[PDB]
Amino acid sequence: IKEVRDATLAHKAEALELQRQLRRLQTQYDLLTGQSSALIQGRRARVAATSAVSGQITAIEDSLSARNLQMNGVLGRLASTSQELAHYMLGAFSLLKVIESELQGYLSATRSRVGRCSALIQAASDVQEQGAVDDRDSFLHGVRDLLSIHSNTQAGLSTYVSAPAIIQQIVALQSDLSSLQSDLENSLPDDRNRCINELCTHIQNLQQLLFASSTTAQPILTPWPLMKELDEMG
Amino acid sequence: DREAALQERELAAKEVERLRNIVRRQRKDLKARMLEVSREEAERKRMLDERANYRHKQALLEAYDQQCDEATRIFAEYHKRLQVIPASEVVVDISNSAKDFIEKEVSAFFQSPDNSLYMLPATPQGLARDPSAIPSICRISAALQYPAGLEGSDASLASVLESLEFCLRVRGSEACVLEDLAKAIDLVHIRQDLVESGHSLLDHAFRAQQKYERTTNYCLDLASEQENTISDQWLPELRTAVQN
Amino acid sequence: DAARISEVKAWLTSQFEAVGKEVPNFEYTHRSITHLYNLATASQAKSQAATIVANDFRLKASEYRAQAARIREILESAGMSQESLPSNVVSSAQVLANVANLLNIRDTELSSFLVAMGDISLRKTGVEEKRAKAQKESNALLDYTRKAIQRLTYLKKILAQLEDDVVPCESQMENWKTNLEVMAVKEE
Amino acid sequence: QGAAQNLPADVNQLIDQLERHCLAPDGSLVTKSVYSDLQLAREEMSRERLRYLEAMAIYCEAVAMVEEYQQAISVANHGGIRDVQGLYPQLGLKNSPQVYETLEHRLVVAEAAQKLRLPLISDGGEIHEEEIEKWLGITPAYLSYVQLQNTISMDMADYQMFLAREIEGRLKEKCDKLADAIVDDTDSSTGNRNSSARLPERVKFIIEEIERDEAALREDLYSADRKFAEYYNVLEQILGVLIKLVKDLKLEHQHKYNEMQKTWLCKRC
Repeated sequence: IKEVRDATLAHKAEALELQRQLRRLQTQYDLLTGQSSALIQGRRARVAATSAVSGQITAIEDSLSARNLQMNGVLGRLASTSQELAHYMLGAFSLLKVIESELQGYLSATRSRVGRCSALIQAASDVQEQGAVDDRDSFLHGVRDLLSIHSNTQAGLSTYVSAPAIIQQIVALQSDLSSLQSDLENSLPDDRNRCINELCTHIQNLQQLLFASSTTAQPILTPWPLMKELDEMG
Repeated sequence: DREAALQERELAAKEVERLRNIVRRQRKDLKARMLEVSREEAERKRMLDERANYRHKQALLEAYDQQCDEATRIFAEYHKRLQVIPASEVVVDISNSAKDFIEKEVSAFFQSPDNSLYMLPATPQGLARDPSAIPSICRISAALQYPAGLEGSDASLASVLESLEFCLRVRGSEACVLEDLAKAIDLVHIRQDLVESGHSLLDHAFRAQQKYERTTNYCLDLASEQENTISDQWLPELRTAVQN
Repeated sequence: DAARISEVKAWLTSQFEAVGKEVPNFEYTHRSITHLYNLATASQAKSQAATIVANDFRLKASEYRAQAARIREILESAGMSQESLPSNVVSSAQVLANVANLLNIRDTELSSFLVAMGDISLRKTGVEEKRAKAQKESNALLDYTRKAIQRLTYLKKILAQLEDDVVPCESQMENWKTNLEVMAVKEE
Repeated sequence: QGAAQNLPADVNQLIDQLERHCLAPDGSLVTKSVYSDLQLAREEMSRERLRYLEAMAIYCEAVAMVEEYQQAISVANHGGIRDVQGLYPQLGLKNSPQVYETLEHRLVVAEAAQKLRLPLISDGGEIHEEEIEKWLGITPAYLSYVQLQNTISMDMADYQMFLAREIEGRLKEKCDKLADAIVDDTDSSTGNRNSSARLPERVKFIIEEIERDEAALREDLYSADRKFAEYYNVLEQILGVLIKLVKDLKLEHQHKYNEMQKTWLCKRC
């Protein structure tokens, strides 16, 4: 009777074990929901904030857009002074010097524009960027170069494939990881466990017929004539 | 008796599914909610940069205000006094204005959507310089900037690989991704090593199943045909005696 | 084996004490050379995997330091709390994330709550149940081995004699075929 | 399967020392190769951890709470009758991190310029790489040293109090609820404040298992592989002797016994 109780209660233990797992789950889901839920309203708050910033950038962009022309005017008015000199006290030369200081702070644009030109080429090489980055990304390829050890024939050869790897070796990352993943999910256990039972059927049929049936027939059907004819031998 | 033990199985065998099933159905919904907030808390980030840089532009506006207020102040009185060799330097300084003109216009046109795209490494200036972080973008930042790779193609080179490792991200959606960056390539090897475990037993187990379903069937088949024959022969062995 | 002799010659420069290890293998490897090559190939892969990972984390550590000191201004940007800093902010921020800091808190800005409960459970709850359910068969595999083992002993209990009995069986039978021709003449 | 069991036994002879002795190569000598630096980086992080995420675990609230005034702005326009006096008390709970925002125009540029390289003066050897690049990329931002003052003008009314309300309160609960649902598992009653400071060990028991227990599981499932294999041998054993038994003895010897005896039983025949 104890054999069944264990079998039942052992599954009950599994139930009790799983019971903990459920109570281990719901409590955090609200906190997982809540903070996210607060974020969702944060979108709506951000929906306004997205308009808020637009109403901000515009109000400021239109200012510098009105002043810069005024700034440009004073230089364009400074040209008139140059044209006035062309038509022909010292502090006008300190004025010129401070305008030169503006060139220094003006160049900040130049350091940015070249940066702006950085994007203007960092975008142009669009799908090629992986190859150009492989020059300063070899670390990432090595991962595959380690994965290439799954392909010993391609171990050394994979070194030079790093260039088109990000778009081409991707499949090796996919096929390999996905296969050994998928193999893990429903081949590593399933096929192995499935295969195993077949050996169990092999002990089965051999036992059922070749051992059990063969030893169930012969030793019972055989003895009778052995004693009967020897009976006449007496 | 038997029914009483069966009932003890019954109480177990009605909740057993309920625990795992309710848990695992939530499990998949939980997973989405994690990512499904990530892309929108990301919107906060991509939004945050809008705030940051534009706030800097507000600062810049205040800054260039502070470079024009005195600058625009100092010229006039000297201009007014004349309005009411050194010519050459002014003239070449006039040529400086001519290029300044359009290049003050860009002061505004900087924030044309072009810089809205240059904002990708810019607002976090530490991520900007290629000669400082062009390898770092692909080590430290890749785990972070992954989802925008579907829109910003530059990061895709670090994303699509992960996007094909998306099972790896599922198990480490937020922070565990940074460690499998190292461990995963071994993990697959270990899994490869595990399927090799099947190889290390299938290498000779296959021959067994191959051996047996041939060798076993012979014995099964031959024994059958033998048994069906000798069966009709043991009875004669008595027929030789029943009269004797 | 030609592959191992190549890379072992490179490992050999460092396996100086292991000679007392290798020398005993060469007395038994004949049935395991390929195994040790399979071990050799995977292990050699782990090495270069280790080498890359050393660089990966080291730089990943040096840059946490940079970005760390970047955000530390949250403390000083609230510099009016320097006197009360340790009692309120450091105490809480450490006594929770300190152990989780190395591997579990890097994304507290987007996943603080997400990882601690959901993802952390996603691992532990993912592994515990699957193993436990896998253990329900496995501890039945202990059963299936236990019954199988006793089947072997119980089976061998009868094969303890049957495997020995065939030699008696062959001799106690083949004597008859020698006389059979003398038997074959009495049937007349 | 007598010979088939000698093979793994023969393999077991050298594989034994492959375990007791040669595991050190793969797990101990690799430190000589690279695994020292890897663990030094791993141990290095164990000091980066103490430095880095202390700000992250609170930074996540600065840019999150500071949103609560961003919504306030638009409403506080037609709420403009209040915006100013609504500023100081309310921000004490909802909008203190406003200071980050009102100073983001500089600190986001200053954090990388001064603080990002200043956890300690040991970074002095890298101050030069940061400056030579920041001195150019930051040129547009450097002209903003007067805007910072103007924002500081009225926010000064804020840099005296918020320690007591949102710093005092917001984090007070912050650690707990996050700590709670890990001790609610089996020790719920002690999760309030008791098992809180004990949480790092309690969670470490889960964090560590995520590396040690997964590795233990790897051998559990890998041992289960061995269990199948050793399970395979015994079944491969029993049948290996049953399959031979029928052909060597039953079909061969057991048959050749009785059908020969019959000619003796049925000899007079």
